[PDB]
Amino acid sequence: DTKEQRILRYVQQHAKPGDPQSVLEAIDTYCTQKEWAMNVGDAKGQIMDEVIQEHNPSLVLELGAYCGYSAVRMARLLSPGARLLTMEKNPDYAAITQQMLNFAGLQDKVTILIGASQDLIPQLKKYDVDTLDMVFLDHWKDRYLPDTILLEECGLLRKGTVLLADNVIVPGTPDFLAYVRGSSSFECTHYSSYLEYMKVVDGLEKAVYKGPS
Ligand SMILES: [Cl-]
Ligand SMILES: [Cl-]
Ligand code: NA
Repeated sequence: DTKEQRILRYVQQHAKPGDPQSVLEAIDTYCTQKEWAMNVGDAKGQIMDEVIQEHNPSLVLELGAYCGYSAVRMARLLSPGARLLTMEKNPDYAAITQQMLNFAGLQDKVTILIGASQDLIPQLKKYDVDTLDMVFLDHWKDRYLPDTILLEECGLLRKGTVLLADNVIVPGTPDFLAYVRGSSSFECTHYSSYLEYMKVVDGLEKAVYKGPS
């Protein structure tokens, strides 16, 4: 059985149905235990929460999902009428994410889109998306830059749209950080989470779009 299947089984066995906090804790506990991800709730979850609270988005796009942790984390904060779109190419991960949201009682806040972002971002207009208020870029860091370009080119960003990208500790290729920092179209903030230690545990980049030039 896959890691993601085992994460779901553990939630099913230990978390309280319809309780997002219990789901998040159960995922966090099991992953920290297995040394798969260290205290995601403190390293990335709190930054996710504060960005969402700071900008109060009505429409969020999540690019990338694995076991549904991030989708639950975000959907649990959205106000009535606010919605999360979660786009993921791998149907197994999308299926776990769906079941995790069902278990948490958050399925009515989320639309899961299964497919490649190159195919689906240009079709977001068909989901009644004019522009996005926030984008969370997760897991597949080599997609961050090309996905950002596609969002720009499809007119899905407006002045004030917030991009938040996870796991940007080291430069990679394609280099998302160099693009958003270099461009005068994005105002950027870097977050480094150390937890109680001296070494970075997770790094995130917030890039706020200044509007089309
Ligand atoms: Cl905040
Ligand atoms: Cl996830
Ligand atoms: Na910039």
